[PDB]
Amino acid sequence: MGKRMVVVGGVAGGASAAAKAKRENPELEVVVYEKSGWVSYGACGLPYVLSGEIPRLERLVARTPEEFRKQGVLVHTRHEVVDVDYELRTLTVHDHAEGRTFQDRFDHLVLATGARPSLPPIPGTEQEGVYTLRTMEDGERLLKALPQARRAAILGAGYIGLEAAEAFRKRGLQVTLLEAKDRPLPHWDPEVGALLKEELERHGVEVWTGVKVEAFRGMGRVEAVETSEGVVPADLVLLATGIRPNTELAQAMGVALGPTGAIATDERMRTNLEGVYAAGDVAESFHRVLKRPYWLPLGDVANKHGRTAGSVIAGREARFLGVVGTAIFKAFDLAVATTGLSLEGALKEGFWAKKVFIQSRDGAHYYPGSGPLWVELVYEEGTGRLLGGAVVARGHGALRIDVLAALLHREGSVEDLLALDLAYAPPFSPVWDPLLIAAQQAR
Amino acid sequence: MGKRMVVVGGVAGGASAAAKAKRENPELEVVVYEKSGWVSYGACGLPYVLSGEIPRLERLVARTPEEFRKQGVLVHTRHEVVDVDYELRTLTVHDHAEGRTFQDRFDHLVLATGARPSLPPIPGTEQEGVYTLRTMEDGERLLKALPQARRAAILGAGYIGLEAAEAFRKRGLQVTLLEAKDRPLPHWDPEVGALLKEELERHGVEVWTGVKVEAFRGMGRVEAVETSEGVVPADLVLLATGIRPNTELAQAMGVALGPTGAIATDERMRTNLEGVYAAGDVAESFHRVLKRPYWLPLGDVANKHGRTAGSVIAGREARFLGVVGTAIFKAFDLAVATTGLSLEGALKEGFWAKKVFIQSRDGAHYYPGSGPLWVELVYEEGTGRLLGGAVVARGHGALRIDVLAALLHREGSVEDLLALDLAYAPPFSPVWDPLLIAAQQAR
Ligand SMILES: Cc1cc2nc3c(=O)[nH]c(=O)nc-3n(C[C@H](O)[C@H](O)[C@H](O)COP(=O)(O)OP(=O)(O)OC[C@H]3O[C@@H](n4cnc5c(N)ncnc54)[C@H](O)[C@@H]3O)c2cc1C
Ligand SMILES: Cc1cc2nc3c(=O)[nH]c(=O)nc-3n(C[C@H](O)[C@H](O)[C@H](O)COP(=O)(O)OP(=O)(O)OC[C@H]3O[C@@H](n4cnc5c(N)ncnc54)[C@H](O)[C@@H]3O)c2cc1C
Ligand SMILES: *SCCNC(=O)CCNC(=O)[C@H](O)C(C)(C)COP(=O)(O)OP(=O)(O)OC[C@H]1O[C@@H](n2cnc3c(N)ncnc32)[C@H](O)[C@@H]1OP(=O)(O)O
Ligand SMILES: *SCCNC(=O)CCNC(=O)[C@H](O)C(C)(C)COP(=O)(O)OP(=O)(O)OC[C@H]1O[C@@H](n2cnc3c(N)ncnc32)[C@H](O)[C@@H]1OP(=O)(O)O
Repeated sequence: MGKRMVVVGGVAGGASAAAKAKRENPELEVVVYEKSGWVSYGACGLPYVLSGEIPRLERLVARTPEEFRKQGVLVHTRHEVVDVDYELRTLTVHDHAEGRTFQDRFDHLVLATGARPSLPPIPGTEQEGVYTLRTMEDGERLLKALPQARRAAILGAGYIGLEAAEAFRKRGLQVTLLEAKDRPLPHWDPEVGALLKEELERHGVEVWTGVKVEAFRGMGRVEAVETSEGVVPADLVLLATGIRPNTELAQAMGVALGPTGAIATDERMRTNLEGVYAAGDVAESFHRVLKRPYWLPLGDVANKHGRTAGSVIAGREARFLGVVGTAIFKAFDLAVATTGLSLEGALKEGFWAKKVFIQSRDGAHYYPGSGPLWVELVYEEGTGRLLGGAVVARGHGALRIDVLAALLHREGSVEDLLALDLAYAPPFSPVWDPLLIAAQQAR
Repeated sequence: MGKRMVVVGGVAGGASAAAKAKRENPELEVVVYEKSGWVSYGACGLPYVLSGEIPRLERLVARTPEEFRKQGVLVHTRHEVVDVDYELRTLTVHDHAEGRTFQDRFDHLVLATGARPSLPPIPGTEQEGVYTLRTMEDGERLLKALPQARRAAILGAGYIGLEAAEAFRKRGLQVTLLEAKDRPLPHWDPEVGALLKEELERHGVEVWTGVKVEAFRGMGRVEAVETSEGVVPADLVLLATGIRPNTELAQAMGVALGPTGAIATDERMRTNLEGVYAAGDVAESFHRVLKRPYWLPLGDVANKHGRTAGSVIAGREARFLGVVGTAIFKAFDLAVATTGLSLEGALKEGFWAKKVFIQSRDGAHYYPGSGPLWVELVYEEGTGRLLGGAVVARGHGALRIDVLAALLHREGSVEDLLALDLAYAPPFSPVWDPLLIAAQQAR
């Protein structure tokens, strides 16, 4: 056939769905409704623009609504879809431009509305120099504030947030990091968080841990931050405390949520309603180690969701087959890579789990420049089964993490990892790869 | 028990064996006889000493005979084992110190004699500024010649050789590369050799291809190199044309050679004689893609041999389970990694094989500094089974090659690679990893 595919949201999942569907089947009418007035941009890059490394914000968009148009795809920014007359029985789609509101129908509907910041309840959040880092507009806001220092407080020592810390220091601010749990990167085992505390500290960041924030001081302006542990003075504050999925519209039309709260999906990205798909951060994914659904709001997973929905609609054969949880981020001079489950998580799930954590190099002892390289393996006591892993390096790669993600994907034991014929040469690895050394193999 | 382990050769295979056995069972009498007067050093490092980047040649050794002694291991350099009275029936081991010759016995024998340069029959090789890069003493000889320029010819455009060209340019010389076959790195598909020709050229290296060397001109000094394509003036010439294993003493004792010419072995590194193992460059290894014995003289495989033999002897349970051929080297601003089979070799072996070759980046389009990244996949037509692949980057690393090595290890298809959840973030990968892009996925 040659019918009508409506994409709600156009950031990553949504743009992927649109771009792939129209390529795979040029008969479709493909329309994207984005509320934000930008479309198809790398949120991941926002801290590099903040920091000054990337000169202009527009650098971050992959495709313009104009290039889209050239390619058969009609994108509307600043259009919010306010209601769907689903099943029910499509029309559906009332939505809003500049001035007006109006109707549309669809044959295939891709929900790709993303995630919004998850705001803690703290009096004084509403003030003038409290910010959030999610969108292009967020970037504009911030980018205005920044030059004109002086003192920043960042709530949340998650990856973005560690990422913001570096950006603000690169922009000359003094920065203190506040975290309610005891370590930075609290969702991973503590050795890694340690490494990070030391690197933040080396670069002038103050890291307050185990800290209850009580309010943001000011008369609508923000100058403080009052905490259980004292008062942090700050004319800019960044809330970096989580995101939650944008599910509200999809519940209105009776799309089912999964246990995570994100929209449920099958290997075809299809929801519970016929003709409705979801993609990207509003959607659950099957975690392959946990053997259940999971929310993993990463941008590469959004692209793989989007592209699967896209292909499926264009009548190609395409399945999405799940995640293992691999992430990497850059914080100052560390590259921090995780995958699978941390020992704590492994334990919480009931495994009889053990961890090893080793410190190697990134190149021969004798090689000029060779840096430290840590690897963590989390495994199942008896079986040897791999459950998760971390590698940290200065390295632009390592990224060695990818090998673990590979193994986690099938069952994959410590034994299997030992048997792997990895690449040796003095500039890149010691003669035993740090993954091999960590395998069984020292403690 | 508490018997006597004798290791002939003490470079990498040999050293690993000795060190692992003594640790694993301290009751062993462990003695190493090395002919070369150095022991336990990184030949792979030699070009970085050549180039000046690593200041002194001793920086390459990992353990001194002294530190070994402290750890229960007796090493003798400048000791050649000249005969073995095998089975036969051990005394065996007549060998030679400084002055003397003498007898020893063994209960376990590890043959780790390595490999020697494989010289093409060329009149005038015997002269004064012709050199080879294999040993610590080779390193001395060249380090003497180097400062004092002026014109270098390298025969052979293998990894050492490309490695040498870089070293020599960093040391001021003009360098011309002479290769008999049509490409640099003739052993791999040609895309890769091409990228290297361009890099070599961009750094001042002249690269003569399809070139028959006829002889080394001079009166016992060398100043030329006469070739089917003209005359290359050269006061220093590096022969970098292959190695062959040192199987001579082992044949004398009736140890069996494999079809490769290297010593045959089992998963326990045991030879055909009871009590006799081999480790390192003298030893074959089972290739897991080709499902037969293979020669893969790399230093990481030597450590893996060595440590297996070692363990086995101290009566730990240990097995070596083959290789897949993964290698990586650095030539100027390229890191070049291959694994499995090139398409050529794939086809020689009779697979219905195809290849894909793609060029991506190492980091988001918008990220500062992101470089190119290429990836080659070699696969079976129908099944989708991976057969080999290459990745080249500037990257320290990528090294992504390890993922393929991983997959090659189990059967592993292009499909499987596709399903992998790798790590995305702007500094390190585009949002589709270049492995993923390559997979089915563009041509
Ligand atoms: C600072 C930062 C750094 C990051 N770094 C990384 C990294 O290093 N690696 C990585 O893999 N990921 C990273 N991410 C994650 C990235 O933002 C997402 O995971 C990815 O872009 C997936 O997006 P998506 O299309 O599902 O939706 P989102 O990017 O959440 O966007 C959906 C858009 O659709 C719109 N929409 C919502 N409701 C409606 C409606 N009712 N009608 C019409 N339109 C609507 C929204 O306004 C929104 O802008 C980072 C994110 C941030 C914020
Ligand atoms: C310039 C250069 C660069 C390299 N780069 C890399 C790289 O980037 N990555 C990688 O994986 N590999 C690399 N290698 C490979 C490395 O040399 C070997 O593959 C590795 O060290 C394995 O060694 P082995 O112990 O089996 O024996 P070898 O290293 O060949 O040494 C065994 C030693 O035992 C001695 N011996 C021999 N016969 C007798 C006898 N009859 N009695 C007593 N003693 C004896 C020899 O004199 C010799 O020095 C490189 C090599 C060179 C030369
Ligand atoms: S914060 C996380 C990041 N978020 C974002 O990426 C937001 C922006 N991205 C997007 O909006 C989508 O990713 C877009 C760009 C809309 C989707 O783009 P397309 O789906 O059109 O994808 P591409 O233009 O990247 O190309 C897709 C096809 O092109 C082949 N290909 C890509 N790159 C290469 C290289 N380097 N060499 C050879 N071929 C390449 C891909 O294989 C793909 O092929 P198919 O034809 O789809 O199989
Ligand atoms: S050109 C190719 C390279 N050639 C060479 O390597 C030549 C020189 N090398 C050698 O001679 C051998 O590799 C030597 C150094 C003699 C062998 O040394 P050992 O066998 O004693 O090995 P190590 O001292 O490296 O230690 C082995 C045990 O130590 C554990 N371990 C290593 N590194 C770490 C780090 N960074 N963090 C924690 N643990 C570490 C190894 O796992 C290994 O453990 P065991 O299981 O006890 O052997």
